[PDB]
Amino acid sequence: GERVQLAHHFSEPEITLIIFGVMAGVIGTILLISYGIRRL
Amino acid sequence: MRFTFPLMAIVLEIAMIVLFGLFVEYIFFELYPLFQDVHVMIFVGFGFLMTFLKKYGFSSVGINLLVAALGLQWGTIVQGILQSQGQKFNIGIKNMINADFSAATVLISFGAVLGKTSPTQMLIMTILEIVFFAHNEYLVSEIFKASDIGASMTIHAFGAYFGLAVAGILYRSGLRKGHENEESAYYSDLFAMIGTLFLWMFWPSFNSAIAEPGDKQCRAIVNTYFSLAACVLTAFAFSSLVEHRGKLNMVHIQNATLAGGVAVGTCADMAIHPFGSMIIGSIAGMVSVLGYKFLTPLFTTKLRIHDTCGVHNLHGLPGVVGGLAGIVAVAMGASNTSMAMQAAALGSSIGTAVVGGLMTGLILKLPLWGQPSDQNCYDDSVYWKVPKTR
Amino acid sequence: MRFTFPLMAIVLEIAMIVLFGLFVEYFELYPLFQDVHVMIFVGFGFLMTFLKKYGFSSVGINLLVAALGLQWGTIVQGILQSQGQKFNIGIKNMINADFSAATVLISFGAVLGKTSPTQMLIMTILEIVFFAHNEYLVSEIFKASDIGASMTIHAFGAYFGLAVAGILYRSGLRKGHENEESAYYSDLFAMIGTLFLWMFWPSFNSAIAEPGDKQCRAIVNTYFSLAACVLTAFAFSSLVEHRGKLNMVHIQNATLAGGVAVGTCADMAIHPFGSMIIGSIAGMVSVLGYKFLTPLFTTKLRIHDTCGVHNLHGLPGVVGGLAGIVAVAMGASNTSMAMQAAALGSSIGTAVVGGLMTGLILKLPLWGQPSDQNCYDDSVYWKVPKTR
Amino acid sequence: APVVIILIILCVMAGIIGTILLISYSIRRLIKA
Amino acid sequence: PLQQTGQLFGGLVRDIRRRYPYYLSDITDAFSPQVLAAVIFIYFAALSPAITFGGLLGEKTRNQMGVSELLISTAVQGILFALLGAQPLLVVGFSGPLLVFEEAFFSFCETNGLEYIVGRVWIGFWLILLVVLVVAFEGSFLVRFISRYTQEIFSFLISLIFIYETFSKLIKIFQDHPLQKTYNYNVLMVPKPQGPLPNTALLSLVLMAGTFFFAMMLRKFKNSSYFPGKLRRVIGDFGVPISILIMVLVDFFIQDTYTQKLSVPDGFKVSNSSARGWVIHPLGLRSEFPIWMMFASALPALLVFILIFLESQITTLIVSKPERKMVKGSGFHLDLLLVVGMGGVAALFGMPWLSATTVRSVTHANALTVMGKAQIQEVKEQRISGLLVAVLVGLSILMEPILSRIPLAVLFGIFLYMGVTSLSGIQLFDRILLLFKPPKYHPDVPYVKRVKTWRMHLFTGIQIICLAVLWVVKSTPASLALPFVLILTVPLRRVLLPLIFRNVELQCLDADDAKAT
Ligand SMILES: *[C@@H]1O[C@H](CO)[C@@H](O[C@@H]2O[C@H](CO)[C@@H](O)[C@H](O)[C@H]2NC(C)=O)[C@H](O)[C@H]1NC(C)=O
Ligand SMILES: CC(C)CCC[C@@H](C)[C@H]1CC[C@H]2[C@@H]3CC=C4C[C@@H](O)CC[C@]4(C)[C@H]3CC[C@]12C
Repeated sequence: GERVQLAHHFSEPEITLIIFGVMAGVIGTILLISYGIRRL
Repeated sequence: MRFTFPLMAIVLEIAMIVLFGLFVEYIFFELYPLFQDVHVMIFVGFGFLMTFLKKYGFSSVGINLLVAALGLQWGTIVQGILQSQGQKFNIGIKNMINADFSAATVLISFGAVLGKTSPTQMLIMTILEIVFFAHNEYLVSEIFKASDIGASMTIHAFGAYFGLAVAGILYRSGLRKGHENEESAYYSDLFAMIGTLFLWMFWPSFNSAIAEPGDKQCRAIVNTYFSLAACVLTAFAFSSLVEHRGKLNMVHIQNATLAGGVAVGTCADMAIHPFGSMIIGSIAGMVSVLGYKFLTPLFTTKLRIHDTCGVHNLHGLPGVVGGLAGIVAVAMGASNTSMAMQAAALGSSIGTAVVGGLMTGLILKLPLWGQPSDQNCYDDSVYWKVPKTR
Repeated sequence: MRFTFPLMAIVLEIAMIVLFGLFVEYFELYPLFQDVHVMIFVGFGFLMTFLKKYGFSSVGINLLVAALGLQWGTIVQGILQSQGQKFNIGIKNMINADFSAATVLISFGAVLGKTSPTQMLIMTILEIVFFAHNEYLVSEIFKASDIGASMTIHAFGAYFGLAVAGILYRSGLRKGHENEESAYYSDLFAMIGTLFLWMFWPSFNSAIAEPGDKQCRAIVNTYFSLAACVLTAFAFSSLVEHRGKLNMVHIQNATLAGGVAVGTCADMAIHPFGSMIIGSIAGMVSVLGYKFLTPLFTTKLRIHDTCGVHNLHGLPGVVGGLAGIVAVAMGASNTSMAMQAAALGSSIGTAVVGGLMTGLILKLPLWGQPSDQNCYDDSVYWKVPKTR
Repeated sequence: APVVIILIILCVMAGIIGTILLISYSIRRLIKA
Repeated sequence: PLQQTGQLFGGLVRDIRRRYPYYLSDITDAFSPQVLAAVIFIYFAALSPAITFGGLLGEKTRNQMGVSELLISTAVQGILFALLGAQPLLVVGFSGPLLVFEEAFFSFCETNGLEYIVGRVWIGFWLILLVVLVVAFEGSFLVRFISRYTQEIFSFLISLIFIYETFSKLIKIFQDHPLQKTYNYNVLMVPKPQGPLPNTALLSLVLMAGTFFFAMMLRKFKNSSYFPGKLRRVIGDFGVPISILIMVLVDFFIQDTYTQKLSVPDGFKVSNSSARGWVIHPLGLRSEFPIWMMFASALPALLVFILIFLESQITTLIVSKPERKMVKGSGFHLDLLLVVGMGGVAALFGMPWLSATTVRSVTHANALTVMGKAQIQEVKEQRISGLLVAVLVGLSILMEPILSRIPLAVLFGIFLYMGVTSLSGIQLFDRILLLFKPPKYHPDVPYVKRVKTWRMHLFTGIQIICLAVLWVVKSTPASLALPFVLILTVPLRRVLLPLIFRNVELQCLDADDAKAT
């Protein structure tokens, strides 16, 4: 970064990978729910 | 009539002997290694590069040899006279490297009118073109004081546009659509590859012969080496790109692979960096392949200017690119000397080439030199005893 | 996709330009460099033109592969020398770049006629890395004396090509091919490359030698080794053929084995008689290999060698390595003998491993390999004229 | 360290070629059908 | 193109199957001088808004996002959109509503003591989630309910905004340097003049008038009957570059008088290196980012998604009308996904999200539009123009010596030319002109010969009321509700209008293909 920044447990690649994984899980859950609906 | 060719040749040779007796009197063993390579370039690479025609190998290589042999005697005379200002001068190694550079210019011009001219026309064209080239290069080197050590402007562009002007004056309406003898053969293309490879390998000595010993000569060698290396890759890529079904074309491989060496001539000794030399070579190869694919049909069918070897796409357009690269390198602080003199050298080279080619073609167009008919173009049998078997 | 080759060539050229920008900075060896340059681009280029319908591809792919190879080898060898730092470009860098191109062309000789230009670009890129790492290992870790590069260039390229051709084995081409046949004028053209290699090989073996006694010894040993190798190759070519006929393959290739086998012992004080003995053994081994071992490799071991580059580079390269071991044992050199043996073994092993990996990469049906019917044909990748 | 740099350069070139070929193959399989 | 397949990501692949087969044509069609003239036009037409909006954004956000960040984001998104989008004629860049949202979000973060750039990162993270779901469920099938009514209203409103801002910049130039009897000859020039200067505003007016006049004159010369046809059309395609060159040389030959020039960053560096870097941590830079704001960013993400979606989709509708001879196809689902995803990615890098601006895209399409012997003949549909524009915008920093000699007044005349040429494809503008014409001079078009004059005038007057309301909305602090008010015309067309207009009148007046019902 720039100047002095607070140190976090997760680095920027780690936190963005975690956020992308959570987003992918939410998208997959929504898609599976939509797949279940309109069939039964 | 029947004796015009030997009579003109003997008169020219006696004139050369008299001029050598009048004006010519006798580091060397250092630049001799590089002279040998330029001589091998002049007499083998150009000689066999133009042997791609299936029925014109004999005339190609033999007239190349004759033209270059007379050129090394006439260019020595004219360049020594111009440098010495009419006084007697002594001949050293640099004197015979410049005479092979004049021969190179004349051979580049020969590449444009190949297959459509008589040997007598080639004698006349050599005699006139050496005078025009020597005067233009004296202007560029001494009046303009431009840096053109590899001679992208004084040699390549000059010869290419000189040959274009001569071919324009010597235009044949019957050959605009094409000719049956204007096509390559397998082994003729192999000989053309012999010439191409020799030119490609020995081009660094061609660019670095007159360069100042030390850092500048090494820079010229390295820049030419890597520019040619990049040019081969880009020429192959764009030859596969522009042709039908991605098939490689042998004309592109035989000619456009030398465009990187042609274009890096002006920037040879400058500190343009090897990456800059490779960029110049890549751009020159792309430009040469695109020219061969598109502009040569436009020059032939529309502008009534037929280029047999496509010496425009190899020497003129890469030569103009080299002049522009020299201007940019002067701009970017890569060398001394002004931008204005580089631009003036490029403009004067192109203009003098065009004007001298117009005058030379007008002299050549006279029905006196036994030029072939439209039927007999690109045929060895007009002047040579061709064997029955191939 | 027909756009794979131009796209790959442009990407590789851009990568080379970027690397030369990042890592590269700015004369008595220049004639030797020019001799090596002529060897690399003419001798190897026309030596493989013996095929009647593959001359265009042989010479053009030779030029393209070597042109990419000099730049990529310059970058890789400079990086290995400077430990990842910038380096100046001298005449020695150009000589070593041409040597890397030579190794890649030796490997290309094995799979000639059965590969695409795209496969050749990929093989060049990978083989330069493997060869330069092996050469750095031999030159600086083991510190063996291989001034002529019998082990690091010739054997390495030969066994690299053998491994690549073994992975790229075609079942349809094991019993021969109708296009895998020489012609009269094609052999005449191949003699050009043979003669140029023979004439300029002493500069190949003495380009990077220490100035003084070692360089002169390398020149003289290479010259006399080739002189003996020519006579022995002619004799054995007459011996192994019916009615004493001379086979053009033998005269084209085996006459150059003396330069390969004398490479390790070039700068050593092995005397002209020793160089002549080495060249004679090299010529005999090369002719015997061409006559008997090449069909054995093709039919039984399923390794097809188009130009027979094994009999020219591998067996003479191993002979040169063993000759170096013996010459160190006889006191002709002050190197270690175990280091020479390690250099030979490591060169062979690294060549085999790199060839296996590169051949596995090249077997992917993405690079436009020719069909079994269209092997050894220029019309697959070139515009071929109607007449010969 | 030089070996690391050379492997990194090879990885970059291989990744570029592989990504371009993957995009081309995906576009081809989507377009032909 | 707007039908619902019913398959997950069905509209995405359908747009992929439509334009990507023509990929080889998208490269070969650009080998013409008209494409080069279009590149030269759109380079300025996209760089000058980028510079102005970057300056305003840096002023209003204390340079947390500035000119360099906007230029880099524009270059990256334009390259990716030209190399992947199904409507390459669209121009991607920053817009006014995005600037208003940036101002509002900066004010909200400052009031609540939140980190503005980290909140932007989280909003861009929420943007990727929204557009994946919308494309998967084919949410771009709702665009089919936007008829010529809403399209023409939005286009006319955006053109009016563009022309009004172009004139307001001239008004600002006049106010900064008013016409005075006396002036102070000792005024500091760095970074900007601190007082009124002689001959500044008048010379700027002269340059603007000359630029607009010469652009219009060369556009007319394109359709005139002078010179050989090839040279005439070459000059007409290069009318804007020739006018720009003439006026730039005119300003260059005047040395004493000061004129405001384009200002670019010194190098590829962030506008504020003391605040943030190129990569912003989503967990916070100075202080720990609150957990609640990670979830609370969904509503601003929804607002930004609505803005970008409506802007880009209506722009795509306008630039790809059947009457504009776009015979290669457009992708509604793919381009929206690419735009929102690139915006979300650029948010992670501290760069603004971008959307397809109407004015620049319509100018770009009209620049490649070929007029027959009047009648639109064809459009040079190719990808090279947008890619070159993006590359030149990215390289604008490195070419400071060239851009520093170009006055803003020439760009103002260029903007005026773009605004007056953006009204061509609007039938609302044509009907507005009919309000000042006798009924017998009205053209032979289906919406005039089949509907009574006063009925058509009432239909035009209703639209002007909507235009005036949208103009009121823009000039109010609640300018972020503008897309909703524009949406409200969709109920007006499909519910309220049939009560007072017959079906034949509605079919004639609002026709997707300009047909006679
Ligand atoms: C770059 O950012 C820093 C901090 O984000 C700015 O410094 C602030 O300036 C404002 C204006 O006076 C005041 O709040 C304080 O002086 C500073 N606050 C802090 C927390 O440092 C700086 O002005 C910015 N630079 C530019 C050119 O806008
Ligand atoms: C819509 C997109 C942005 C994803 C949805 C965001 C929500 C559901 C997820 C994504 C990433 C998650 C965070 C990832 C990591 C941490 C660090 C941990 O010590 C506390 C929880 C916390 C802070 C999580 C809270 C919930 C969170 C913000």
